This record gives sequence, C-alpha cells and structure tokens, in this order.
Amino acid sequence: KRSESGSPS
Amino acid sequence: KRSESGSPS
Amino acid sequence: GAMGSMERASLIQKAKLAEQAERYEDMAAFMKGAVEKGEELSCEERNLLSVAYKNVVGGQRAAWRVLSSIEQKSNEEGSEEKGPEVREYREKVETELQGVCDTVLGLLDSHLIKEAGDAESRVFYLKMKGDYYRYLAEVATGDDKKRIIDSARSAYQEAMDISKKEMPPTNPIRLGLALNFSVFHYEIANSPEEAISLAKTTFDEAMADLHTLSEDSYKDSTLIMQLLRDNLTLWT
Amino acid sequence: GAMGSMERASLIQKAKLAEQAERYEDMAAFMKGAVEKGEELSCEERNLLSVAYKNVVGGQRAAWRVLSSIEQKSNEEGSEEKGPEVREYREKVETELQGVCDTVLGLLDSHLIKEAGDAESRVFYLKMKGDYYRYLAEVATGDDKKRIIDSARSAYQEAMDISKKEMPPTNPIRLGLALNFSVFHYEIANSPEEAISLAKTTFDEAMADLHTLSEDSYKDSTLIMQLLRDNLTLWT
Ligand SMILES: [Ca+2]
Ligand SMILES: [Ca+2]
Ligand SMILES: [Ca+2]
Ligand SMILES: [Ca+2]
Ligand SMILES: [Ca+2]
Ligand SMILES: [Ca+2]
Ligand SMILES: [Ca+2]
Ligand SMILES: [Ca+2]
Ligand SMILES: [Ca+2]
Ligand SMILES: [Ca+2]
Ligand SMILES: [Ca+2]
Ligand SMILES: [Ca+2]
Ligand SMILES: [Ca+2]
Ligand SMILES: [Ca+2]
Ligand SMILES: [Cl-]
Ligand SMILES: [Cl-]
Repeated sequence: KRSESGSPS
Repeated sequence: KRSESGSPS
Repeated sequence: GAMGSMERASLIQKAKLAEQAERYEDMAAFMKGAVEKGEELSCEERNLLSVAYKNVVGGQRAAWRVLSSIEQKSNEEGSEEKGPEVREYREKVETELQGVCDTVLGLLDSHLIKEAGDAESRVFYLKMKGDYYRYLAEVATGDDKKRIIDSARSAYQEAMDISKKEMPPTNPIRLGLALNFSVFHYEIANSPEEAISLAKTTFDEAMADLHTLSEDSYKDSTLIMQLLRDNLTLWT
Repeated sequence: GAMGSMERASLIQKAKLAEQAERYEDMAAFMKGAVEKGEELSCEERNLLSVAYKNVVGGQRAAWRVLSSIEQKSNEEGSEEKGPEVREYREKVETELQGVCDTVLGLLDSHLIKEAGDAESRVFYLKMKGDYYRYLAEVATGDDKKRIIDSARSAYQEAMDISKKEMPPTNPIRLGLALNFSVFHYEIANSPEEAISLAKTTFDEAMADLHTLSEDSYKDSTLIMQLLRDNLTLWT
C-alpha cells in the first residue's frame, strides 16, 4: 500500500 | 435518468 | 499513419497493454493502426476496437453533456451574460467528439464492413455503424440531424435483419444490437413505444432459448437481458 | 503558444469549465496559457493550475505503474519471451510523463517562482517544484536519479524553511508541504525514520494550534492532519 500525498482543491 | 446501452468487453 | 511502421501483432499486443493501463486514447490509436494493415479482424480484435473507441467517445459524451447543461442554463431568463466562452468550449468538445465518430465510421467504410461475410462480423460492424451515427445524432441540430438519424436507423435495421436470420435469440451480439437499437428508438427517434416493444420481444425470445445454453453462455446472455429489463423498468 | 490569442480571463473561465467536465488535459492547457500571459496568479488560479496538472500526471503515474509491473514480471525466471513491446510502451508513457513534469517545472522557472514574494505563493510554488521533481524521481534510474532526488529535496527544504518562519502550524499549505515532503522521505529518499519524525511533529504542532481556528479553518486543517495520521498508521 502506497503512502498518501495531498490532493489539490 | 438515461437509458442504458451495452458495454463492450 | 503513425502506426504504419509497427507490426500488426505488436499493435494488438500494445492495445491490450493500453487497456490494462486504462489508456484508451492509446488503445484506440493502436487498434486503428491494426485495422489499417488491411487484414480482417478476429472476434477478440473486434472487441478490442470497440472497447477502445467506446471509452474514448464515452468521455467526450460525458463532457459534452456537462457543458451543454451549463450552456442551456446560461440561456435561461434571469441568467447573467457571461460571454462566448461556454459555447466555444462546448463546440470544441463537440468537434472532437464528431472527429472520433468520423474516424470510426471511416474504418468501417474502408473497408471493414465490405470484407465482413460471416454474420458475427457483419452484424458487429453494422451495429457499430449505428452506434457512432447515434452518437453524432446526440449532438446534431436541425436537418443534418434528420439525415444522421436515418443513417443510424438504416445501419441498425440491416444488422437486425441479418441477426434475426443467422443468429439464435440468445446470441450476445444479437442481444446487444437489439438493446442499442431500442435505446435509439427511445432517446433519439422519439419512438418510446417502439423501444418498449423491441426490448420486450427481445427479452421474451431470449428467455425461451436459455434452456439450450451452457452455464457460461447462460451467464453471457442473461447479463445483457438484465439491461433490457432495467430499461423496461425505467420506461414503463 | 496555441492559447496566445485567448484572453486571460477566458482561459481561466474555460479551465473551470474543463474541471467540471473532468477534461483535465484541456484544463492544464488553459492554465498553461494563463500563466504564459506573464501576470502573477491569484490563490484560486494557483489551485486551478495545481488541480489540472495533478490530474494529468496522476493518470500517467497510474499507467506507468501498471506497465512497470508487467515489465518486471516479464523479466522473472520462467517467464516466456514476449519481445520489446512492453518496454517500448512503458517507455512511451514514461516519456510523456517526463514531458508533463518538464512543462510544469518550466512554468515555475519562467517565471512563477521568481515573481512570488508572499509566503503563500512562494511556498506553494516551491512545493510544486518538489512534487514534480519527485514524480521524475519515481521513474528515474541511476546517477540521474541522484540529481533529481537532490532537486526535489532542495525545493521542499526551501519551502519548509519559509513555511516555518511565515505561516502558522495549521496553515493548509504548510501542512500539505510537510505531508508531501514526508512522502518524499519514505518513498523516494529511503529515509522512513525522517518521514515518521516529520509527520509526527507536524501533526502535534498543528493539534496544539487548532484552538485558534474558526469552524471552517478547523475543517480544512484537520482534513490534511488525517492524511498525516493515515500515513503514520501505515508506516508504524
Ligand atoms: Ca508485418
Ligand atoms: Ca443579474
Ligand atoms: Ca466571459
Ligand atoms: Ca458544432
Ligand atoms: Ca402506449
Ligand atoms: Ca429469471
Ligand atoms: Ca417504472
Ligand atoms: Ca488581454
Ligand atoms: Ca515456457
Ligand atoms: Ca511480441
Ligand atoms: Ca526512459
Ligand atoms: Ca526506528
Ligand atoms: Ca481528535
Ligand atoms: Ca500500522
Ligand atoms: Cl475553446
Ligand atoms: Cl509504443
């Protein structure tokens, strides 16, 4: 399972 | 709600 | 074109990779290249061609509907003037969509349909012709719309005539054709009663033939029959 | 380029339409056009630029991972020889991905970063620089990889230094930067302990500052804090 980075908005 | 057409496979 | 230097088998291999990677524009370009080699397509290859372009045009159709809805709201009373941009961008997407449809219709006309002699191949291609004229009809306005609608109808009708003569009522190609022609009747041709009648008769004739099928073929046929049922529930 | 004839305001308007239509390639092209007008970007415009390219590179990264996995399995013992096609197509996707990263880095260097004087803008752009070097690092091999990794690290570090001096610990830009730099440490730089320490300290310092925030700002900050927590749970 990959690390989560941010999601732009 | 739209009518459903086929989905290729 | 750009795929002229790549082996037919390599194009097919890469189409399958593109599918796995959800790269449908690439998949379509590879399959176009394969068609343009000039050899007939196998059943598997026909399905790859269909999957690729269905996904490409699918994204365009979804985008067009979003933009058309915004445009329609802009022309309501009380809506503030926002300039030409919504129309311009809707037109941009529309032109790209029409381009993809024209590409598919071009492949069918040069020369997939004329070389297709077996019922499975010929019905498949004529159904595709009907589908892509139907997608053109979705965005057409006026007299041009009338001709496009007639072209879709004609392709579907030729396919139907062959399918009824040459295929069992449970054949998945026959079922998918009847499904899409019923959608044509309901959504394009302003003929909901024809849509309902076609869906009902197709379903019932398939039901009566299920007893002839293996477990796997039964699964294939009943999946499409469920779509007919879903539409009938929506329509009635 | 191709957007040179379109008004800045029209490009921004169409970027927003493209977002609604999930047409992220179009959105990116519109925002590139807007940047190339030469004026600084507002907060909203910066976010549009980021959303557009994040979605474009996101699709490329997902595709690259699928193809790389297939390629790696092809080089296992017992795997049958299938020719150059997997490598070729992985390389095609990789080149396109690198092209998008280079485009973004080009916009940042000409001339978004040098004109960005406020902490919010400067940190935002330096974080973006780190992110797109990180995406290049994901597909790099060898000595070139070392230089790319150092470029990502350097951009993130400059951003961190500014953010710590100029922004509160709950600022969403600061939080998102720390999140992505922690991912860099874990996934790229082979430094899991640094990743964990950064995520922990960031979370704890934000926790202690939540009391200063409005309901809406609290929601914004805690959303990103949850991502830090999720990673810490995965990593420990
Ligand atoms: Ca050959
Ligand atoms: Ca008004
Ligand atoms: Ca306007
Ligand atoms: Ca038009
Ligand atoms: Ca009636
Ligand atoms: Ca039943
Ligand atoms: Ca009903
Ligand atoms: Ca101007
Ligand atoms: Ca073997
Ligand atoms: Ca091969
Ligand atoms: Ca390469
Ligand atoms: Ca330790
Ligand atoms: Ca809590
Ligand atoms: Ca754990
Ligand atoms: Cl446009
Ligand atoms: Cl390739």
